[PDB]
Amino acid sequence: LTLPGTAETNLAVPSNAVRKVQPYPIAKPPSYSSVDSLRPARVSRMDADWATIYEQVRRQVMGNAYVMEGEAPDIDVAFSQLKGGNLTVREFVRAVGKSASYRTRFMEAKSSYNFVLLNFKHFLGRAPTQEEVSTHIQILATSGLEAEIDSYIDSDEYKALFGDHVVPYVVYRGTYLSSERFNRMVKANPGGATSDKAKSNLNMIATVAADLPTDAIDVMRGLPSPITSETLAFGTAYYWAKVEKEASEGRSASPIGEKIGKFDHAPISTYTSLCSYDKVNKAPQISVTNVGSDEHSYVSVTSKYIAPDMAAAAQMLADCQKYKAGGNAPTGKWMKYYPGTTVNMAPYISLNDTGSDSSRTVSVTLDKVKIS
Amino acid sequence: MKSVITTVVSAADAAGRFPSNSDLESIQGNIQRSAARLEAAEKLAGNHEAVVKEAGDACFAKYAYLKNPGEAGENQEKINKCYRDVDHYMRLVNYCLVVGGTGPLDEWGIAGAREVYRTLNLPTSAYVASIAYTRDRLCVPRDMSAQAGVEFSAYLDYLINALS
Amino acid sequence: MKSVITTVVSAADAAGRFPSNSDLESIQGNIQRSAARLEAAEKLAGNHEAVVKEAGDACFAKYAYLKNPGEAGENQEKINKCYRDVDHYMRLVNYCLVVGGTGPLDEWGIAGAREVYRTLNLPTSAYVASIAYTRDRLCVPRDMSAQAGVEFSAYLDYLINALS
Amino acid sequence: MLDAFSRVVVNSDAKAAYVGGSDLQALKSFIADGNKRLDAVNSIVSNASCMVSDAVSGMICENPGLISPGGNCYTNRRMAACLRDGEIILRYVSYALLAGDASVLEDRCLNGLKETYIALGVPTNSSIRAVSIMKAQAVAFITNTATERKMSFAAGDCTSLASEVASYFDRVGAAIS
Amino acid sequence: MLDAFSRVVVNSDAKAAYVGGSDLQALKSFIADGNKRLDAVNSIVSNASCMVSDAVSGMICENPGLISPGGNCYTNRRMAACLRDGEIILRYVSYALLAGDASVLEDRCLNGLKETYIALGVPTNSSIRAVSIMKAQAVAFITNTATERKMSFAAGDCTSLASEVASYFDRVGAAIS
Amino acid sequence: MLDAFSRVVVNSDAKAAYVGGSDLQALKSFIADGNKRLDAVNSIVSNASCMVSDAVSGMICENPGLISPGGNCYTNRRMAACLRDGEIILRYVSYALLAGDASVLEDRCLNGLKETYIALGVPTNSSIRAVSIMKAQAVAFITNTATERKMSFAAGDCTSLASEVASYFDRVGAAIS
Amino acid sequence: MLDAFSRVVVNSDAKAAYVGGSDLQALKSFIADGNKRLDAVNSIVSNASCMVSDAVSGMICENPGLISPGGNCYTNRRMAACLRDGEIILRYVSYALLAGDASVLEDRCLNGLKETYIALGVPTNSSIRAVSIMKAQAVAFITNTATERKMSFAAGDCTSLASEVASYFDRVGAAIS
Ligand SMILES: C=CC1=C(C)[C@@H](Cc2[nH]c(/C=C3N=C(/C=C4\NC(=O)[C@H](C)[C@H]4CC)C(C)=C\3CCC(=O)O)c(CCC(=O)O)c2C)NC1=O
Ligand SMILES: C=CC1=C(C)[C@@H](Cc2[nH]c(/C=C3N=C(/C=C4\NC(=O)[C@H](C)[C@H]4CC)C(C)=C\3CCC(=O)O)c(CCC(=O)O)c2C)NC1=O
Ligand SMILES: C=CC1=C(C)[C@@H](Cc2[nH]c(/C=C3N=C(/C=C4\NC(=O)[C@H](C)[C@H]4CC)C(C)=C\3CCC(=O)O)c(CCC(=O)O)c2C)NC1=O
Ligand SMILES: C=CC1=C(C)[C@@H](Cc2[nH]c(/C=C3N=C(/C=C4\NC(=O)[C@H](C)[C@H]4CC)C(C)=C\3CCC(=O)O)c(CCC(=O)O)c2C)NC1=O
Ligand SMILES: C=CC1=C(C)[C@@H](Cc2[nH]c(/C=C3N=C(/C=C4\NC(=O)[C@H](C)[C@H]4CC)C(C)=C\3CCC(=O)O)c(CCC(=O)O)c2C)NC1=O
Ligand SMILES: C=CC1=C(C)[C@@H](Cc2[nH]c(/C=C3N=C(/C=C4\NC(=O)[C@H](C)[C@H]4CC)C(C)=C\3CCC(=O)O)c(CCC(=O)O)c2C)NC1=O
Ligand SMILES: C=CC1=C(C)[C@@H](Cc2[nH]c(/C=C3N=C(/C=C4\NC(=O)[C@H](C)[C@H]4CC)C(C)=C\3CCC(=O)O)c(CCC(=O)O)c2C)NC1=O
Ligand SMILES: C=CC1=C(C)[C@@H](Cc2[nH]c(/C=C3N=C(/C=C4\NC(=O)[C@H](C)[C@H]4CC)C(C)=C\3CCC(=O)O)c(CCC(=O)O)c2C)NC1=O
Ligand SMILES: C=CC1=C(C)[C@@H](Cc2[nH]c(/C=C3N=C(/C=C4\NC(=O)[C@H](C)[C@H]4CC)C(C)=C\3CCC(=O)O)c(CCC(=O)O)c2C)NC1=O
Ligand SMILES: C=CC1=C(C)[C@@H](Cc2[nH]c(/C=C3N=C(/C=C4\NC(=O)[C@H](C)[C@H]4CC)C(C)=C\3CCC(=O)O)c(CCC(=O)O)c2C)NC1=O
Ligand SMILES: C=CC1=C(C)[C@@H](Cc2[nH]c(/C=C3N=C(/C=C4\NC(=O)[C@H](C)[C@H]4CC)C(C)=C\3CCC(=O)O)c(CCC(=O)O)c2C)NC1=O
Ligand SMILES: C=CC1=C(C)[C@@H](Cc2[nH]c(/C=C3N=C(/C=C4\NC(=O)[C@H](C)[C@H]4CC)C(C)=C\3CCC(=O)O)c(CCC(=O)O)c2C)NC1=O
Ligand SMILES: C=CC1=C(C)[C@@H](Cc2[nH]c(/C=C3N=C(/C=C4\NC(=O)[C@H](C)[C@H]4CC)C(C)=C\3CCC(=O)O)c(CCC(=O)O)c2C)NC1=O
Ligand SMILES: C=CC1=C(C)[C@@H](Cc2[nH]c(/C=C3N=C(/C=C4\NC(=O)[C@H](C)[C@H]4CC)C(C)=C\3CCC(=O)O)c(CCC(=O)O)c2C)NC1=O
Repeated sequence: LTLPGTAETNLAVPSNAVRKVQPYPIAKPPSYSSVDSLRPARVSRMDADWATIYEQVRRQVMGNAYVMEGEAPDIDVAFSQLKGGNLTVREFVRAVGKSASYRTRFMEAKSSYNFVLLNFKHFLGRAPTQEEVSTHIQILATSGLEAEIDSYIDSDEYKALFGDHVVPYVVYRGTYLSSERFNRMVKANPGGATSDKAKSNLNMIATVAADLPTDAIDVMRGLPSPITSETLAFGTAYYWAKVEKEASEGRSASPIGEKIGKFDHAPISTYTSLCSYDKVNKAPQISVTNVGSDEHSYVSVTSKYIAPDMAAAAQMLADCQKYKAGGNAPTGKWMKYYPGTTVNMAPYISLNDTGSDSSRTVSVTLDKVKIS
Repeated sequence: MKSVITTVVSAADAAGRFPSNSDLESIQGNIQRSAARLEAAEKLAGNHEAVVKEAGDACFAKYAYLKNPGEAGENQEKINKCYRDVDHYMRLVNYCLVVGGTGPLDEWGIAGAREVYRTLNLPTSAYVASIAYTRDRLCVPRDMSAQAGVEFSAYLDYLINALS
Repeated sequence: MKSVITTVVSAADAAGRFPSNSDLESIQGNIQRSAARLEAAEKLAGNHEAVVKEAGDACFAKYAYLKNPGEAGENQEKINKCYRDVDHYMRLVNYCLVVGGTGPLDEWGIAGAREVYRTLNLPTSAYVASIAYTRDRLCVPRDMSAQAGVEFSAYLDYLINALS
Repeated sequence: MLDAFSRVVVNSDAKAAYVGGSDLQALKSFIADGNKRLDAVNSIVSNASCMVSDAVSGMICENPGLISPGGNCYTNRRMAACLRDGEIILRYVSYALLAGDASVLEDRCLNGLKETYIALGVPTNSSIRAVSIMKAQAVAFITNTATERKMSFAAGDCTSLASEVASYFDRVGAAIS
Repeated sequence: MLDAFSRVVVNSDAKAAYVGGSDLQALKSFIADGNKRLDAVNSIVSNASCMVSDAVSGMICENPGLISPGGNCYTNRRMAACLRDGEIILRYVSYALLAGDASVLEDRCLNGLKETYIALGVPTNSSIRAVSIMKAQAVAFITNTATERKMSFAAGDCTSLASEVASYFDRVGAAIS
Repeated sequence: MLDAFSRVVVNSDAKAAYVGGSDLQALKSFIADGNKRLDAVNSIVSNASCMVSDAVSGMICENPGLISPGGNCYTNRRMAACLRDGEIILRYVSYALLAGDASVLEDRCLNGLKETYIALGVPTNSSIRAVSIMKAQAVAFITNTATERKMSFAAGDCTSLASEVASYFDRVGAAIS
Repeated sequence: MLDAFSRVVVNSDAKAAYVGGSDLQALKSFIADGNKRLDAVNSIVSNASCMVSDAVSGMICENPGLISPGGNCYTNRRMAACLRDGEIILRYVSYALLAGDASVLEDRCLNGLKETYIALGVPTNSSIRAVSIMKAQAVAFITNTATERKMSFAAGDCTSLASEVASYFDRVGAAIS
């Protein structure tokens, strides 16, 4: 809408008011990168026509959206200026991302954490680290949608990889800033016939990019690698590991079990009296409200709640370092294998009949809200 | 789907903020508007079989060509498919009077109409003739209230404008 | 700025479509609410010099330490700066009672408050002592109508929640 | 996503049924507490900053094991995360109080919250205690039984919305348990 | 309606069990002292995450050899399992306070738990002290004589419910020993 | 990626063998039906829009569970997708018929089609029926046995290409089963 | 049952046992005036946490040398251990009140107390002064003559159990004389 020549909008850096448009598209990154020779060639503004620039912007920025002809007129607004040269293809995907057709299939329907991971998949063509999420999740908290898409397009990572004339694509650069950052990029970017719309939870890179260890599974990276770079290893060897993953990646089998949350349970023969291993760690999940006369204080049975292995790292590791000075004055040798133990009567309250008392011995130590 | 609530809740979430006093102000209009459109819904639901019967054949009265062989209406059962094809449209404008926005009409009846009616050779001019026959047949003293006839007609021509 | 009109006319533009029946219905709420808040603006504009004199000093009655030397209140004139520095907020509550949303409150009073009040050493707790002193003194028989005092309190606590 | 108006159409879309006068009065009953719902959300976001800061510090003051070093809420960054982490829960429950049903926060906020807090290492038993303070104060405001802050209202019953927001806050707690 | 509660707690084919508005006073007329008994469980399950984190740390600060090398609460695979196991006893005893019967507590929770703990090597000297803290923690919340938290209630006597959970915690102390 | 001339070079790259006169005449026979393959691809893309529209409506007319609500081809957007979903299957088998081997569709169309249709909820037995109509029609065109449309050709044998495209249409069926 | 209560005490390990209501009426018939005696234990141990926290605080206000540096209640390791010996007198006189004998008081507690207090440097003239306050505290609780906490009771006379506990408290003091 603005001008027939516009390199940069919104005046974020000071040196874009004097910056020209790029007269030619930018070069490839200068490292070796053995994978990209098997890859198809990148599509730019000045080598290809508008039939395939629109398809690859749908194949990368829109994921695989299946935009119809009456669907997305906001993209048809933004595409009609790109064919007139009124904005570059760098600014065009800023107009695609800020549009509501990008919002109404990636922002409202996916989760809050998954919206950041799809933005690195579409705009930068990779998958972020945890520190890249934690700087991008505050823009969704304090500044909203429009400033968060400005963090990709006005970044220096975009302008060095694509510049003003190159459609976004999966850039294999060989020497990466982290060894995770290759194979988390590859896992985030599968090949054809995959979209983002069915996986309303993505749930697998949402927990590999969540904690900084637990790099993702090898068959989830041998799957979208290119060809004469996967073969003689995907006939039937890892192929059943690929199919068993695809029924788990599809329908979003939540990886509490095998990926993170890793608890050595006891064998089933060890208890056998608290039996029926379907119902082994189930508790009543009770909730009361007690407000007026509409309550629904509904008790549920809860699921097999696991020891969380970090609240047991707050407890028992950080605090409870109170086992200090434990010589406890070993005087009076006849004490019959017990410490100071009160008989501890504890009368269960005499509601006049059918209520009775039992007793139990226990070692007693005075608490810390006690004497002086 | 695209209601007046989902308009203001997603816009308050895309800004990343609480529901402000503009957004509480937008829902206050719905008390003044649901008293008129919800009785237009039950006037549609209580008369839905008549408005498909004596108005679905008005497309065939205008377009008497398409019952010829080799064309879009071949036998008796595709005409029975055609009265099924327009019953979903009268279901959807009943489905948008109850919402308050145009939400259930777009992705369920509109989005993708340029694809399926081009491949299966279904003429959209015969669709909109049957819908606009229902549009000009509204009146105040017989059908509904004088206010509900505005908004019931205001959903039907949006189906005309999106199909044409 | 961020009104109830400019929320629903930008969300219609970012979708790239016409104003539908969900967008036309949101302006019908303004018929039912502008009788309540525009009376509150005339009660604020007719009493703006009173509500900064006997309510701007109540922060100094709570914080008498600010008038110590070496602090944000040094001489007579910074206190005369301060009553201007609170009157711009009460102009902005008046500037959003007539809009209907929180439009002119955000980019004119809120957006950038964490920068200038931290660098120049101004305590924001002594801002909200003066603002919430005006908040709890609303009542139905003397001040305004019963509905205007709900909305006038509903813009004050948004300024409390933004600064705190 | 799905409000209270569009909840009864997707139940009726699976039946291919027109919405008629057997359940429109159930939806017309929802509009009858329109202003009762409308003041209730306004009383939530009135004191929303004082809501979450009393909730997280109350969770600290009963369980001071996170302030100890090695704890999850130890450093100054993670407390700024945790004050933000309970603020999103208040922001999305207030959407469900405005939409009338737990459908906006279910697929955006709760969808994948369980393994996010497990993988980062959030103590999930303390997150139950975090939002249970936010449950008991949300019913304290919309029944106006809050002692230190009393807001003026038109008199009447509002306990039907009090069971609404208390059915949302344990849906968050069940999604993180 | 308690058979709906008892079938979902023995893990039959329902997912959860909700009680309505008219059924809630029907439940309150069924059991005796229905207003106080729902207030007693609401005191317990609001502080369940604080109680088992204090009782496990109360068990460690009596016998500090559990977090010594060779102990049972060393290797925090085990320490998160012991923090799980305190919650499962508290969640089953809060149902038995709600139902008024210990019959769910004996057949779902306690048969074979003496056989399970000798097969796992769980020491019965410290496991009784884990329960005996949680008897004293639950009985202080019911009569509102907790030191830190004083929760608001309709005033009266609740010591008939306070001696009820001391009978229910003694059945945990009987079936573990 | 891999065409028919480049298929034998990776069979010879694994042996480090110069490709010579023991299998060049097997590849010279491929050029002998060079025009027979070339007319065969043109007949598929001649009536390509009438190919898929008859095929997906034939899958509808034998199974009206999809037009029923709750079915996966009920609404208008999903019929627009299912017209286009089977069109991409025609678009890639026409690539592999031109390239002479199933390598161009096995990584651009089949690599990832199974988990997309599982997570969407696409009935896999219906898409088996949908592409097997396209198997029976693609061999009806290149054997010139289409009843409603006969095209002129040089007369001769073409059933070696009939099993070629029929081998491709069971490759798309195996990857979705 | 009392032999089963003997199995609670003498086993040199933590153990617990209760008595059901069918078994309870056999215990009230076996002992004499047992509704007083079950009220006698329940008067003491419900106020036992204040009884030892006032008696050993009353020992300090009569002898301030124990909070001198080097004195035996100076550090909090020793101060918590003085209350730990304070409560363990009070439980073992309560079960001796409950069983009605003194043989469990001599054999489990007092056999070896003189041999372990001289070996630990415990002031025996000061701990006799501590237990004589607990003799004077318990006779106020058994006759409902406490000035702060007065408890509800089925009325009558229980001065025979007032003389029974004073025959138990001096048996402690004669054991450490
Ligand atoms: C956001 C605001 C906005 C607009 C107002 C329009 C404005 C607009 N129109 C065109 C582009 C055009 N606009 C016209 C229109 C006309 N020429 C005529 O002879 C008629 C008088 C008139 C129609 C009534 C034509 C014919 C082109 C294409 C020019 C060409 O390539 O032949 C372009 C360049 C993009 C493209 O070529 O597709 C833009 C930005 N588009 C927008 O995005
Ligand atoms: C889109 C929706 C949305 C949410 C539902 C929340 C959920 C959420 N929380 C955190 C992240 C976190 N959340 C907490 C919060 C807590 N830990 C505790 O011990 C307390 C119980 C609790 C505060 C009440 C902490 C401490 C971190 C940071 C962990 C760390 O790096 O140390 C993250 C990762 C991003 C980040 O680290 O900043 C996400 C997505 N945030 C969102 O953006
Ligand atoms: C929907 C869920 C639901 C609940 C949570 C309870 C909540 C509840 N409790 C009571 C009412 C009461 N609750 C108590 C209980 C106590 N008072 C004390 O001082 C003790 C600390 C504590 C014992 C546990 C008492 C004593 C009454 C008064 C009635 C009575 O004496 O039995 C009442 C009736 C009067 C009132 O509103 O206060 C209600 C609704 N009932 C419900 O329907
Ligand atoms: C079976 C019954 C039974 C008992 C009777 C006690 C007896 C007892 N007391 C102490 C141990 C102690 N007992 C006291 C008590 C006192 N010193 C004073 O100045 C006061 C007069 C008096 C408290 C009122 C102190 C201060 C210690 C610790 C001594 C030390 O740490 O050096 C110990 C050594 C073990 C340890 O505490 O680690 C034992 C066995 N414990 C039992 O298990
Ligand atoms: C050296 C190790 C050591 C500890 C870790 C603590 C552990 C501990 N806590 C309590 C005792 C208790 N613990 C709680 C529980 C709570 N109180 C609250 O205010 C919170 C809401 C909630 C979680 C903290 C309650 C209510 C009591 C009883 C009254 C009280 O002491 O507050 C008791 C007394 C139990 C009894 O007498 O049988 C003990 C031993 N004390 C110790 O000596
Ligand atoms: C909810 C939509 C809805 C409708 C529009 C009508 C549609 C409708 N109109 C008529 C029947 C009629 N409709 C009209 C039209 C009108 N009559 C007047 O008094 C007005 C001036 C004018 C309103 C436009 C007339 C004059 C007839 C009788 C003559 C005829 O059949 O055309 C009939 C046949 C007989 C009948 O059922 O009444 C039907 C199905 N019904 C519906 O359920
Ligand atoms: C635009 C908003 C606006 C206001 C709220 C008032 C604020 C206000 N109130 C008072 C003055 C007062 N305000 C009240 C308070 C009340 N009086 C009642 O009848 C109610 C019960 C209760 C409403 C909360 C009382 C009792 C006085 C007189 C005593 C005093 O000066 O405090 C004064 C000083 C003298 C005066 O001018 O009256 C001012 C500036 N003025 C304004 O311009
Ligand atoms: C733009 C800002 C704005 C709002 C936020 C709403 C608030 C609002 N509420 C009510 C009116 C009311 N509001 C309530 C609600 C409550 N009363 C209580 O005691 C409870 C605390 C609370 C329920 C949670 C009740 C009970 C009425 C009166 C009955 C009713 O009209 O619903 C009315 C008057 C309706 C009438 O009487 O005709 C208005 C205008 N309206 C606005 O213009
Ligand atoms: C150990 C430290 C400690 C704290 C920090 C507080 C934290 C705290 N507050 C409340 C409980 C509450 N907290 C509030 C919140 C507020 N009240 C207001 O007037 C303001 C608007 C807002 C705080 C700024 C309300 C309204 C209640 C209900 C009781 C009440 O009305 O006071 C509860 C009980 C929650 C529940 O019942 O489930 C807790 C733990 N309490 C503590 O024991
Ligand atoms: C039906 C009710 C029900 C329970 C009561 C628990 C009982 C229980 N605990 C454990 C399993 C365990 N339980 C403990 C617990 C403890 N060890 C100690 O030192 C403390 C005394 C105590 C915690 C307070 C430990 C440490 C393990 C793990 C054993 C090991 O890994 O060596 C297991 C084995 C299965 C598994 O953990 O995967 C079971 C069934 N679970 C249930 O489903
Ligand atoms: C750009 C457009 C273009 C094409 C599409 C091809 C088509 C083409 N086909 C043939 C020639 C032929 N084509 C066929 C093929 C068939 N006959 C049948 O009956 C079957 C239906 C069908 C196979 C599927 C046969 C059998 C011959 C004769 C033998 C042969 O030359 O291969 C020839 C002449 C070769 C010759 O005879 O010397 C040409 C030019 N060439 C083109 O230039
Ligand atoms: C200048 C010369 C000189 C002295 C006179 C003593 C004075 C003296 N005695 C004790 C300290 C003490 N004195 C006693 C002695 C007694 N307590 C009793 O109950 C008995 C009845 C009585 C002795 C017959 C005891 C038990 C201690 C504490 C033991 C200790 O401090 O290690 C202390 C405290 C030391 C400390 O704080 O650790 C001092 C200064 N020391 C000196 O350097
Ligand atoms: C120097 C400091 C100093 C003290 C710490 C107290 C210590 C103290 N308390 C009591 C005496 C008592 N102490 C209690 C104990 C209690 N009362 C209750 O109601 C609570 C439940 C519980 C803890 C507060 C009781 C019940 C009595 C008897 C009161 C009486 O004599 O009438 C006695 C008299 C008994 C005796 O001399 O043997 C003394 C000295 N007095 C002091 O001069
Ligand atoms: C299940 C556990 C259990 C208990 C906690 C007690 C509780 C208890 N005590 C008594 C009953 C009594 N309790 C006492 C004792 C006393 N009365 C006083 O006023 C003195 C202060 C105190 C002396 C120590 C007396 C004198 C009676 C009545 C006579 C008797 O039954 O012994 C009764 C019978 C009351 C009745 O039926 O009317 C009951 C249930 N008994 C139990 O079975």
